[PDB]
Amino acid sequence: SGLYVAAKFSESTLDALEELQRSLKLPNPVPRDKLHTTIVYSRVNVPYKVASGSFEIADKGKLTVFETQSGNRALVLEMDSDYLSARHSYAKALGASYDYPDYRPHITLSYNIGVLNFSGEYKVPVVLDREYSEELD
Repeated sequence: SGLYVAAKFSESTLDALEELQRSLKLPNPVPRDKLHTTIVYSRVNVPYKVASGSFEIADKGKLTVFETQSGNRALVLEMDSDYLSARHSYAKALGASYDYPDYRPHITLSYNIGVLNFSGEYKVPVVLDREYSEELD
């Protein structure tokens, strides 16, 4: 099948992301166990080696709406992360594909904000706990 890789976060990072969701009163918030950042979304599978260790990968981000393929207005925290961009480029160097114009690392915070709008720039220590790799439907 395809390949999906994402990063999961430390307990302190998850606490900060849930605080952001609660403080903004977001509808349809992503559950704590589901918070993540996609690295690889490839229709082809390659032997990507998940990372080992834990460390900070971003210290800030900006809110943006990323429409989903079903037409939902999802709200995300968009980051500039040398680490995540380098891991995406590692997957590409191994042969993975990414059928979108650009890779823009982000953490989805709400699945669907309806007609609402949200704007902001946030300081959040984003600490990688682990990466996971799995088959993509």
